[PDB]
Amino acid sequence: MHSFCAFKADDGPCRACMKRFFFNIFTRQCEEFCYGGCEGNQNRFESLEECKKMC
Amino acid sequence: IVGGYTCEENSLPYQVSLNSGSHFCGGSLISEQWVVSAAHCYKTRIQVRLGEHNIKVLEGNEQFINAAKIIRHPKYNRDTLDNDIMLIKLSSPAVINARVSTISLPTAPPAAGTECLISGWGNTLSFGADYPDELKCLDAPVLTQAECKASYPGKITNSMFCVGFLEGGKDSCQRDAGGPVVCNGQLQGVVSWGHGCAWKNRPGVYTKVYNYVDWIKDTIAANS
Repeated sequence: MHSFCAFKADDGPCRACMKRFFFNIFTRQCEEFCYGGCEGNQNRFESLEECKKMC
Repeated sequence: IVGGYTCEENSLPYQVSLNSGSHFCGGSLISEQWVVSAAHCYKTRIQVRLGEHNIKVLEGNEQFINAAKIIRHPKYNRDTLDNDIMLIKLSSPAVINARVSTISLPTAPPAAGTECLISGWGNTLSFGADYPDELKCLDAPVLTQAECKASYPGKITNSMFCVGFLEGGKDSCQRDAGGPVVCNGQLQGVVSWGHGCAWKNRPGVYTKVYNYVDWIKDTIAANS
């Protein structure tokens, strides 16, 4: 696995809701979340396909 | 908004939403044709929605206006969040009525202990996800700059101030960004950031609109 696939999803400190996807290590599935718009980590993708391809 | 209450319908006619596929941020109507929001809400295409209460069940009295110009503060920095403020010029003036009207710019900066009103469609849970359809409100006081800085060491710039409760339980949250902090009938803050939502000793951090009144007027005039 790419290491970042095992990062905890992080909405970051900003308070937007930008729709993104992360790889959920418990469910082995990509899930939608509100990314706040800044900071966060690389377990963040624009589409389910990018999350599925990377993880 | 965590720990708040549901705003009375159309009781905040200055409250707007930014939309691009979905509701992603708030904003404040400050003139017929201009909205203030946070720079981190920037997108290249935005539909502004005005007069809303329930964002999913439209009454048919709302206004939907595309952003014609979207201008972030030129000293906005995505990493430090310094100068987290942005102006939107609507492609046509909003129709001012009982449900859509402006909020006054501040004539003095916010004083510690002043009671403000914070609003938006953000998450209502600190440790879960519940995104409300109806606009939420929160009364909260301005904190001292010392309490602000102590809560976020090294991170509070001159463009920022804290509003909320050090004990936790009441705060703005994701999807509230860009929305208003109103104190004494004036726009004092823009919802910006915090470490989590409504966590102990991690109050919300807001852009200090007072510091930008001149930039706002210059930008409006230069784009008129």
